[PDB]
Amino acid sequence: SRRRVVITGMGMLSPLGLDVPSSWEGILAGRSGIAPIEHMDLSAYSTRFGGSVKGFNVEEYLSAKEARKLDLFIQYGLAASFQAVRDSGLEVTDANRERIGVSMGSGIGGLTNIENNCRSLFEQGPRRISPFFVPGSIINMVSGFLSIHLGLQGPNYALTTAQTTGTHSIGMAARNIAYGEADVMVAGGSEMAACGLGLGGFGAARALSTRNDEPTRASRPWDRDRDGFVLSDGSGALVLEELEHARARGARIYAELVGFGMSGDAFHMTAPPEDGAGAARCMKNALRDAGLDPRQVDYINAHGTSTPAGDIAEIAAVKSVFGEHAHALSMSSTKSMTGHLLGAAGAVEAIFSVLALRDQVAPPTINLDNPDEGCDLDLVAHEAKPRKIDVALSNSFGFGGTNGTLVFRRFA
Amino acid sequence: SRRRVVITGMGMLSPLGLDVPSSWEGILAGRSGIAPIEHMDLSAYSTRFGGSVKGFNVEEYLSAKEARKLDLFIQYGLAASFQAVRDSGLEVTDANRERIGVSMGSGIGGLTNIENNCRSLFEQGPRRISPFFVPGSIINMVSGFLSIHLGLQGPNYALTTAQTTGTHSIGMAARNIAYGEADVMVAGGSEMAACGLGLGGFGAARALSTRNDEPTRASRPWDRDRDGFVLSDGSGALVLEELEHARARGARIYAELVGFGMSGDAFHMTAPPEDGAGAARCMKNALRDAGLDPRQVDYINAHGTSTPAGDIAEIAAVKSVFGEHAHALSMSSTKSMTGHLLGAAGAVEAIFSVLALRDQVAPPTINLDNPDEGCDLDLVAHEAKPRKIDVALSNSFGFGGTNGTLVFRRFA
Ligand SMILES: CCOC(=O)[C@@H](F)[C@H](O)c1cc(Cl)ccn1
Repeated sequence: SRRRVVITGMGMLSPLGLDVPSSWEGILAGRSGIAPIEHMDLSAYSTRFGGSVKGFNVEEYLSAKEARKLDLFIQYGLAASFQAVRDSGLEVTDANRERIGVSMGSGIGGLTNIENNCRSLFEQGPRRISPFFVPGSIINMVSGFLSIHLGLQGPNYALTTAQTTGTHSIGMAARNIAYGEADVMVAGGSEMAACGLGLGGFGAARALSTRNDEPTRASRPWDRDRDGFVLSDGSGALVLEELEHARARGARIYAELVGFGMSGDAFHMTAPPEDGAGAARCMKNALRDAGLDPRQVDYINAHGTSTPAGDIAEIAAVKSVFGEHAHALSMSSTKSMTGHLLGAAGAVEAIFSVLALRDQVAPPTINLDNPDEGCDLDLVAHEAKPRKIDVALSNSFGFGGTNGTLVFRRFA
Repeated sequence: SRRRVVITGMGMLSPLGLDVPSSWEGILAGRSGIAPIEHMDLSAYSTRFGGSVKGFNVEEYLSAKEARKLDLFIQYGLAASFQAVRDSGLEVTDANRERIGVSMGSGIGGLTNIENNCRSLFEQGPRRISPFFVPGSIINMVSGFLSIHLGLQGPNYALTTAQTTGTHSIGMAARNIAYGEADVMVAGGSEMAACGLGLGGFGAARALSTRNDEPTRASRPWDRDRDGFVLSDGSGALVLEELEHARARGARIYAELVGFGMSGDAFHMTAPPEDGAGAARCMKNALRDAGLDPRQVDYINAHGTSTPAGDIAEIAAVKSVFGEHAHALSMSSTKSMTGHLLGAAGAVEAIFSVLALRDQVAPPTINLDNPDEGCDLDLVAHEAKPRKIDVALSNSFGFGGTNGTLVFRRFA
């Protein structure tokens, strides 16, 4: 058998806001967080915009001195993590600290830091490399610094599965609790890849929208005029908790995590298969894991990256899995508003899926002006749609054909 | 209910060999793989040596067309994975491909590629970044590329837990099989951090041995004259398989994986606690997980990094866990010979722990001329010790206070 897992705390930095309720308000109003990137000469780049975190004050979380040691992606992950633990109301003690762990991941980790230290290395040689270069850049330092700050002695690890990271981190944290390896996990992801290397890296693959004239219209999942994804920064963290542990201390429960699916496409390094066979296996695995029939799904937070092939693959996957129910569920891409937070995408979209269940509302797919061939599902074009949502799915598909699906359900 | 997990295939690149048997011959003969680094000018660096993989031929594994797109750490990870899968005798079919996954991790990933593309970006501009830069550098692409080439559609992920990566990767892959998420997993890790950024970054922390005039004597775990770790490159991969699945196909079984422990120190970003409290908590979790009396432990493959604090913490941890039995078991650091393969350390060391069981021999800790204050266990100084080994333990500790222990035993 298996223990039940609920969500008792959430935290976020996104292009829409410095916390969950501000981000969520932007989502339900169809606001874009996409803008030209500031304090950075992107003249020579084919993309000059994305989703930046605006007005982040790390000194709400850390001393100036401790913040200087950490890449922005670690600062963001720590901010989301501290918020989520505060939101949960959990009291860490000598009696429970071995039962509380962390799995905060990243797709691309410390690019800003790598970039600044390459400058020093090429210009001045190795003796100007910061002593904190390695520990201040490694992807497991959100889990590390969080565990040290809060005295957490449970399972301590970090996933890196590109654009699937946040979904896998949360799913595998849920397994830790379900199988009795922990009672509480802080799980999610963080990303800050708006450096030359991030915009340049994805730019060289021609994976990014180049709609520089209209940044807010660039992210247009399933729209016939989409031209690639929008690079965004931020973090999501959830407090996952064994149900009886949550009930005993009187925790506020947002929702239950009932299902986790993984699959590999085994198809291509960066492109999904046209028929989304991989995404379909992963969703079927997630529903089987939850003991749910495809008919019980009401809302899907799609990967919905605004790439030609990715968006169409997800429509095919959903038609395949859900058959005669495919039109009855609502599916939206909040990436239409947030852009693509890469490893943090699954973390902020799990929170948006939980909030869809709390507020009984499907967030919009903004910019869906002209649905493409075969994109005839309920994609919640333009505006939020209040509706019955008992069961919400959150999908992530990433480089290497790696797939993740989370299944959340209303808790009462 | 929880299924049993066995090792049916192993694969390796190390500073001692281009496969498992050649590496193991070097381990048993007390041979060093540490030498001045040839692939770059290190005259400006405080450390100019490490454990290089010598004479690696990627055209034994991949087309030159594919190899050119991939960081060395991915090439090393794929080579070890291919060796492991072939060694297993396993045939991938439509009947089993959904039940075979991969978890190959790395501490740092494609640093050589990142540095090279950083050079291009700063000297020439963004239009000179490779289109293959992101898919060819990011840590999950060993798992990705392996799944694409072999058609593995099971769980596809990657851990990044610094120097604990290989141990965590193997442990969590065993849990996937134990809990029924997969029947087969390819798991381990790969590292190639020997570039200016890597040697410079660890050098800036003063974490590396600076014994440039005698590199083979540099890695001297528990020796009074140790001055930090030796940086090394390579890969370890194991095929983990559910017991009845292995039995049904007539697989050769090297050993059974009976125990896995994780724990966080919650102490310091980089330093282990002097008393080894987190490592003690981790080993006790692993021994309880294996249903063992601690007196059953015959051999420990220590982390044994050759740092002042790390080495003494491990003695303290082992004395605390094993009490008087601490004096009866054998513990050695194969890092004395291989140096520190970082995220690949736990993977190659898990293989050495399994071969210690097959061959009934404790590998030596070379260079242990003058054991330090309190390092008075059987540390297998200088020469391999033939001995009874029913149960072998492999430890890893990392940045972020992240701990892993694997427990292996003979299968009859
Ligand atoms: C010192 C920590 O090193 C890392 O983890 C880097 F590889 C980093 O995360 C990264 C950056 C890029 Cl540009 C592509 C893929 N990964």
